[PDB]
Amino acid sequence: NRDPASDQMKHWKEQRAAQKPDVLTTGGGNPVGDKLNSLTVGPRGPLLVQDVVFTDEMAHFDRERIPERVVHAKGAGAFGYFEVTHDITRYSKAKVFEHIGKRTPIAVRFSTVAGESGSADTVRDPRGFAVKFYTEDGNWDLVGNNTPIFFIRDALLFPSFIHSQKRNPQTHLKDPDMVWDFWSLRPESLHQVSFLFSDRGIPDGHRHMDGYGSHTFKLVNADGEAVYCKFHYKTDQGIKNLSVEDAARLAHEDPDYGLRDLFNAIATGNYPSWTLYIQVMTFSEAEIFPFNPFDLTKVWPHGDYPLIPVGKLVLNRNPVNYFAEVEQLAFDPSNMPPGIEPSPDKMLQGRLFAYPDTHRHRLGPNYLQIPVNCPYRARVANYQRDGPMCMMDNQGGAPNYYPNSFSAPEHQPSALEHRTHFSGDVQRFNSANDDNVTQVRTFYLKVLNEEQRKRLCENIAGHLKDAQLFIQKKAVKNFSDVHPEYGSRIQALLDKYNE
Amino acid sequence: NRDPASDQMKHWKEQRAAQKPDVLTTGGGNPVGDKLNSLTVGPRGPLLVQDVVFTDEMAHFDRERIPERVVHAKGAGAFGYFEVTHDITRYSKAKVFEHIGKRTPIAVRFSTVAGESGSADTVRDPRGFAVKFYTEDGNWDLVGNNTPIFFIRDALLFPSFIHSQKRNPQTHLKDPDMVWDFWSLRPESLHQVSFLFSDRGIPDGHRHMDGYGSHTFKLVNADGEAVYCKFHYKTDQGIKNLSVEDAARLAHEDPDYGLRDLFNAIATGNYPSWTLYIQVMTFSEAEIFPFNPFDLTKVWPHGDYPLIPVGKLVLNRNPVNYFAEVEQLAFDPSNMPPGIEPSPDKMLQGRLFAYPDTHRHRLGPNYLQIPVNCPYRARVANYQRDGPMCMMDNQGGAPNYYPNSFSAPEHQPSALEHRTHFSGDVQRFNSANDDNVTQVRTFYLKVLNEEQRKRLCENIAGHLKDAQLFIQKKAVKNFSDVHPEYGSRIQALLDKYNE
Amino acid sequence: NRDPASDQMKHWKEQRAAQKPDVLTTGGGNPVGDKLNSLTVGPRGPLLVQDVVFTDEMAHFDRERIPERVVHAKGAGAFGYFEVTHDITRYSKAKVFEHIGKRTPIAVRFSTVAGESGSADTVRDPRGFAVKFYTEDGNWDLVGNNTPIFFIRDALLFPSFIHSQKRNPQTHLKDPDMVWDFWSLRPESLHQVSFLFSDRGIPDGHRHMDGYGSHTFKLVNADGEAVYCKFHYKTDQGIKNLSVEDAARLAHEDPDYGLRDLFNAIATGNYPSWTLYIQVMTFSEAEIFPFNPFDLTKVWPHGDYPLIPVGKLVLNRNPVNYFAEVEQLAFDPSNMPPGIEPSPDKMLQGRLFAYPDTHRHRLGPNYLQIPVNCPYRARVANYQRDGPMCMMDNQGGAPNYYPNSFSAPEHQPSALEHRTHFSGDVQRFNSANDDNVTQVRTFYLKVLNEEQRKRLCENIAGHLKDAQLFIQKKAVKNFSDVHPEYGSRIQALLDKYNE
Amino acid sequence: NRDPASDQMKHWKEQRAAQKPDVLTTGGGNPVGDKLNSLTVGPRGPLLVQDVVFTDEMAHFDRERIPERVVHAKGAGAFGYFEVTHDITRYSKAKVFEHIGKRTPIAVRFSTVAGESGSADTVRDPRGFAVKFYTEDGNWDLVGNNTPIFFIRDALLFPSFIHSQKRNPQTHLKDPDMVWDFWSLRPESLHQVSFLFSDRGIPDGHRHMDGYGSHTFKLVNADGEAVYCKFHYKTDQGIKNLSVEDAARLAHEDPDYGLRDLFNAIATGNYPSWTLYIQVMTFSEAEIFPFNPFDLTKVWPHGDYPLIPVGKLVLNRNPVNYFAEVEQLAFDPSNMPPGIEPSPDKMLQGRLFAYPDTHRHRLGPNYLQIPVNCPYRARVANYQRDGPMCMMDNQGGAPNYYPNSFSAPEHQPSALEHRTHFSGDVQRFNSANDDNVTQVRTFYLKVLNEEQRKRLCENIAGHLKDAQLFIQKKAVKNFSDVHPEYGSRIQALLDKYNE
Ligand SMILES: NC(=O)C1=CN([C@@H]2O[C@H](COP(=O)(O)OP(=O)(O)OC[C@H]3O[C@@H](n4cnc5c(N)ncnc54)[C@H](OP(=O)(O)O)[C@@H]3O)[C@@H](O)[C@H]2O)C=CC1
Repeated sequence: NRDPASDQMKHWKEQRAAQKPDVLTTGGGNPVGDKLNSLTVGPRGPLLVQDVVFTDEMAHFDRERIPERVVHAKGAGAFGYFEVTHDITRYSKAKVFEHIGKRTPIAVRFSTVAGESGSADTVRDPRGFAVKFYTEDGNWDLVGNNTPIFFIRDALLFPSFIHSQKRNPQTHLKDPDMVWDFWSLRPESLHQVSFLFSDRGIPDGHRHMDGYGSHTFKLVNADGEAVYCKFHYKTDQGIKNLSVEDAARLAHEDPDYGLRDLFNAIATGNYPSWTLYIQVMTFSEAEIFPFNPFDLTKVWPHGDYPLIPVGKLVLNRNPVNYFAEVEQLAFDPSNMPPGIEPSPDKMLQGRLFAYPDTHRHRLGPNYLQIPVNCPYRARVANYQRDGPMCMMDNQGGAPNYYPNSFSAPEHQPSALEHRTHFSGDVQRFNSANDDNVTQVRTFYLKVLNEEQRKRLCENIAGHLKDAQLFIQKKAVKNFSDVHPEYGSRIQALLDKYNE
Repeated sequence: NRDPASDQMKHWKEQRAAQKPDVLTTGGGNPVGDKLNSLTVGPRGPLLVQDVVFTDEMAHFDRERIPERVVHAKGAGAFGYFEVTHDITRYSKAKVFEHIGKRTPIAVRFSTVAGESGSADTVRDPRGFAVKFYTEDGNWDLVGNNTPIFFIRDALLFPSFIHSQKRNPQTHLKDPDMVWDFWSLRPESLHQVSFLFSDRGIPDGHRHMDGYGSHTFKLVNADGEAVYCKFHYKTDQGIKNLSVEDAARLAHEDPDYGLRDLFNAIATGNYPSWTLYIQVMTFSEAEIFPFNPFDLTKVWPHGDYPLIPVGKLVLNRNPVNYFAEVEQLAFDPSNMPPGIEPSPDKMLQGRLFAYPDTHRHRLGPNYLQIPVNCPYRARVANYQRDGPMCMMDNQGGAPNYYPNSFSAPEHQPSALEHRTHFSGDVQRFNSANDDNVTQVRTFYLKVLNEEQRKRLCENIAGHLKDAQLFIQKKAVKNFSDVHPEYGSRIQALLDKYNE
Repeated sequence: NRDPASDQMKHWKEQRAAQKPDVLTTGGGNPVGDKLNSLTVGPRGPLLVQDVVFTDEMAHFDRERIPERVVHAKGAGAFGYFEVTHDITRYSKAKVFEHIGKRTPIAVRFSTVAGESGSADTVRDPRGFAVKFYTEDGNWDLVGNNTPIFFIRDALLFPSFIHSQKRNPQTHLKDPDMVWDFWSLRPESLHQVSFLFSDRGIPDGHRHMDGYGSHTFKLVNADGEAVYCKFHYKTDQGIKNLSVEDAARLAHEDPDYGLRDLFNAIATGNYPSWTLYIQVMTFSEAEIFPFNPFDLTKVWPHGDYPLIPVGKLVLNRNPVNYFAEVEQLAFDPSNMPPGIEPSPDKMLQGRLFAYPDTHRHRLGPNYLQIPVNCPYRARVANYQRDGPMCMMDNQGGAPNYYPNSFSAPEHQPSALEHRTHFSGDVQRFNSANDDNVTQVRTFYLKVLNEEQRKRLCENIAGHLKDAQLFIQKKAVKNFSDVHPEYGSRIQALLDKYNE
Repeated sequence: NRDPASDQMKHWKEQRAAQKPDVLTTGGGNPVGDKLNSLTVGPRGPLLVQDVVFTDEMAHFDRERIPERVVHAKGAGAFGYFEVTHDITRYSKAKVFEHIGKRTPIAVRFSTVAGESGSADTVRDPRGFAVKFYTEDGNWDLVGNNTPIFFIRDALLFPSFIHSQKRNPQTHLKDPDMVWDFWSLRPESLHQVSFLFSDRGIPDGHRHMDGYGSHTFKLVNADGEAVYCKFHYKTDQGIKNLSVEDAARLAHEDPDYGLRDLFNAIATGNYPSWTLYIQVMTFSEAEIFPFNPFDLTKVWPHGDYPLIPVGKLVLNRNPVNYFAEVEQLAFDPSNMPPGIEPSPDKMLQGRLFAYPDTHRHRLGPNYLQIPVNCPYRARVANYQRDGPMCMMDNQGGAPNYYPNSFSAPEHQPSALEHRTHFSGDVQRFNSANDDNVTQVRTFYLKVLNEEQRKRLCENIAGHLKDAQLFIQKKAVKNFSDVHPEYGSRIQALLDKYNE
């Protein structure tokens, strides 16, 4: 006997042992008589068009693939629920937080960032940790990472960042010169880069890492009063990492290590869970905060803004069909129920357009009609119609225009957005020079110990050594600007690696 | 008070007066607070991306259209049932014919041939009369026209034919020279052309014309014995046509005449119906038949092959949403339940491939998962997986490969095809000169009376006069080959039209 | 001899009389030996899969159609040039206006608004008059109508307006209750409806109507100084309209009248031209303007803001293939060269998003690589890569990320946008009650004469009589609000029509 | 200094040192003023829709991906030429062989079979070796593997085979039970499985393996005489393999080993080349051949059917843009110029449909218009029009129907297919028990030496040990049937691996 993942077909057969096998049909539901031999003229003659059994099967085989995600393509999924344990109704009126005890169905995707569909699980990379809450006020997608921060703080740099992380447009190879020419030209990366190359760069599967919303978000209570917040979901299973040595062995021994670990845990009843907390910053703490509180390269320090618990995320169910339920999952940061709103974070503002946009391409115009994407715990009603692959009565014969004197759906005034006042020139403000070093210095000196600093520098040098000298020089200077000993250690190791 | 079609919204409201109107949401199920005013900075300021309510609705609006059908684009739809009235089980074992009294849900689409989505209903053109039977053995699509015959007898001439009937590739205008250059170069068109320019070329709506499967099909009984057949469905409302003068007034007065007629009839309880008959030819009779029994430009004469009755088609339901239920309808002549099979008709052999092919483009790869297209009275199970817009459980965790020791679906040996023997060179055989005139001569002399022949020639001359003289000459010569008086009457009229 | 349009094929043959006809190939370039007969086993045998000549052609036929435009689907195209005739360089630094005499290639499309591909030309609807300028600074799309104004002033009402103008979602019929329910609920429509139902609602083809950008736009000169402007392009051929009576005859006699008129004109050297003028409003004048200067339902009166001439638009070339050059034409109001900017017009702010969005659906992700869409008078260079149907080098091996130390494309600082100051609450402002009546009153009383007022009301009553009584009442009231006699004349005529 | 692949961007900049960098534009050719900072109201304000620079770039980023290939997704490409060295015009009349010395440009793509886009190069799998010849008679696609044979001999088992080789539909994990259940239920796989688990299962890059067409094809000379043939292209660089130990190290050290090796070889002038040979079998030898000569699990032994040389394949140019030139490469076994025809091989018959079909889904309806797919050395002329993303003049105003009196393209009678006679029942013939063991016995005993047999069984057992015991037993039995000592060595090793 072997691990439960491998006994999948064995189990599927056992769970069916009582009934007869189904009649094998065409997609049109016509039974087939023989599907191992083609309709031909004579045993050694040519194939016939009449063989629509072959055509029907081949055409669908021919159309099996859809575009992979443009980032976060390698993915593992599971299902479960969110349960409220504490009362934060004074900050948010969202139905998902309505009383202690309330459960909401969730769906989760875990991913790496750079790799395509066939890439190894145990590599140095950030991890996507996206959570879809199926609430009565519609779906809530908290599309977060394994980090509170990101490498950049304006969405116009995003496609670039990603290009620089992926393959060279001519050679189709990972290119250290791209990676570090970008990172060194944009020192705002200093904070997230430092996180990346320390121990948590390679987590031991998905169950031993935290999730963050990373963005500042806005919560709105029943009175119309607003606060800003951060979401943190901390692992109940404890932070646990892989060493470079073990991560590399597994990269060839089990490219699908995280995917297997997740499935096996759930199947053996060992159900993983997280504790959701928030931090809260009032509008008048946001004016006097020393950095830009919407800067995605900055955290809110725990000393000044402590964690306030909200509840548990629990994963207790595996997908039944991986393609249907985890490859077709779409998360839109813009799916926000009343009580939860966007901050003016430049990066989050971008993600409000990007995701529904890419989903309309990757999946299709009507991708919200795909069961796992459906807001099945809410009644969708509006004046949208048609599109390719329309799957429900399309709304019926309801009046399709608004306003109307025929009692089609009505707007709900309580669901209006919080109103903020803004003033300034409409222009492109340069954010390149928001303090890129301070929080990093703290991280280096105060969070990391002696050994961890040493490994941090070894990890960095071990990858930066493959970039050209002029690029190394500039990266080193950026690291020096955080701490002279940071730069020095890295430079001592580069001197050796250069022969 | 007006016709029922005009009162559609009125009625929708009345049927609802007892409830409160639904909450208006985004596609993600989020309630909207205001949907008449955009989120802007100040009353005369610019739009924000934060307005996801605007984007969500606009992005769907933008994706509303799908490619119209490449032919038969203008269509009217309805739903009802087929009921068996007579016993033809000695010819076919198909479940849809199993006992007298058996009802099968049907869907029907009526169409013109050449015009695009906005064209007028009451024009000279053949009419499509596609019929989908939802049987327990899977769907059966009888994709027929208002005529027993077509213009050509090889599928390689079809794209041409259609091109010649549609718009000039440069000017985007209907082009008489294309129409008649083709027809004159291909006299096999003489039969259908004579049908088209008779009174029956403009039916008074969809309720007053016949349906034909036109092709020869094959029927297989329980013993494994086969005969060849034609399907005729005759209107129970009686043949009725529009005159040229009335058809033209309606063309601007009500471009949607046949659509409104069909809807109002069903809504006022006058449900239209057809009687399904067959003609049967034994394999032996096929060998001694004077023409090619699979030549789509030929009928089987009634004297030698009388109509045997089978059933009634009844339309008693209107569609609730026209896009969902009529624009997305897909018929495949290749959806044939055991007991019905194709003949070797060159034209039908082409249709076996073309329709599923075009559907994968027009609707999409999984178009069969769209409710109206679903074989919902059959259990679909096989080794096909994935594809864009996957809508069910994607057949779950079932083993996806065949054969397997894990009890996935099995082939059903009784559903094998009838075995026929063929012998000859694999080669492209010329069918341009199969008899092109005989059956037409009969039609001209023995089916039409004196007045009808006169109108036939007037309708032909009225359209042919716009073609160049060399094209007119050649067409007239083809008409002379049927009968000298046919030719000379047309020529006398062209002499006048040419001034 | 006939009109030039109908001699198209004749002329194509004459222009080729010297050369031999090309060898007919598969799409893959393989010469075909016979394309009139299918590869079968024996003359009355079944079709083989190894007929790849058949398949290759049918598969393309099957994929001929693409989605029609979601609005303005019925269209006519031509090509030509714009020529600067007057100096407005003090207002705009745009390369297209650089010197008197300067010519720029243009592409125009003319459309109706509501009809689908097959619909008649001579119907009451607004007309599209889209101009694409191929400038050295990239493409400039002036996507305009044959009216200075529009029915609504917020883009969130757009999809609804269009739904109401189109087909009932159940009956698939034009529905007067939808049309007038909307218009009567949204009186802002009063101005444009008044235009629509007067003589100019049916132009005598495309050569006898004006064009307008409708929107307020922003112009920016070499100094960085901005002004607001309107674009009017008046016909040099003179305004000319069809009467209801002749428009209806032509709707069946020649569904393609505007198409044919334009093609024949250009083919016979009678080249239509328009004169481009602007109106200019300074930023100061914009603060004191009595209405909202960016309200799409308002004009700037000629007394206070006279027309200032700029140049000529001339159409002197017909398309060669209609599909490639006129069905695939894409216009984006967002294509604006430096010198021309958007105003804060709520309506135009929406069009900035909508068009590129729909274009990616209707044609494809890389639609801008389609010859007629290409900015071929400029050099496209950036960090965009890949996508479906990539057609040039894909920009080679050039570094694909920005910034870089490898000399890929650089930003041009002089191309930066004009900076404006805005202040106010970020919220949804109600525009429902901006002055809906004043400019219409002026239209009714001061622009129209006696006869025209009469015809205006007859035209309104002829269509409004098909709506329910409660809808009539409410519409009439909106017209009374413009002028008591306006409401009255309409009501007297409805009184008659209601028997 | 490092390898040439790593210096790609370095070299790109050098090759450009003399010019100024290009102006950065929108896709519409509009220069951009700043592309690092988003348009916002105030430095800490929300993003605007007016930022069309952001949307234009993000929208394209969002549509970057297309469906990977359904099999052979991981790939490497190069370009060069084919040169004729010997005279085989007595067998084939194709222009590509027309005289000694004749050069034809080619495109090659090397690939693995099961892995997706991100999988490792140095793994046990067959290798695709597809060659596209750009002939005057249109494209010739020789779509071959690094082996003469395949695992199955009917096309209806293909989707299954592939499913069995890829991921479990629930766990998304590679599944040994699927792999060997299939292989053990279908012993026709014995031949190719033995090849695969032997030394040549993991080639040292693409330059050190052979290519085969595998299928029997047909050749036709000027006299209309025909013979059957096999294409073998043998590496000029010599067969060279990796050991299991090294292949596994490289799988994590350089997942893109083969890609890097090819690019580096070409860049340093060391240009790889292959020698094209055929085997020839007369129609009459085909009738007496001891096996089915069209059975894809069978080879033609060299003693009886020696290699005849034809020419050289040389790869001397790297792609400039990987996506444009290698990801969008499409090969159709159905692209065959006159002089080359298909045999009746059941498998090949299915490939005639599959490839164009999948290309229409993967790339698009008009994928043959993509530069690298174009038959750019032929003149494509026919009656095919339109489709999504139509890129040329769409063949202008040419008459679009056939036949015509207007001198559009004509069929070329010399390019008719060879005519063969076939006779038999049209039915599904069972090919499951054609000899499954004879040629495999020969391979085991006569081709492998003692050491190699040892490694073969070690390789087989190392993978087969993960499958269930009943599956093991069955596979071993299939191996015993080839030779008792084959099955018995594998069983001795499985006994140990099962503890
Ligand atoms: N305040 C925050 O939200 C976080 C801050 N940081 C870093 O700590 C600095 C000071 O934060 P402050 O709140 O004042 O200090 P604290 O000491 O209160 O917080 C330390 C935090 O760092 C996280 N952490 C520990 N090791 C690593 C690592 N190797 N990689 C990434 N994260 C790690 C811990 O997460 P855990 O709870 O799992 O132990 C803990 O939340 C910041 O400048 C920032 O660099 C990092 C994460 C969160």
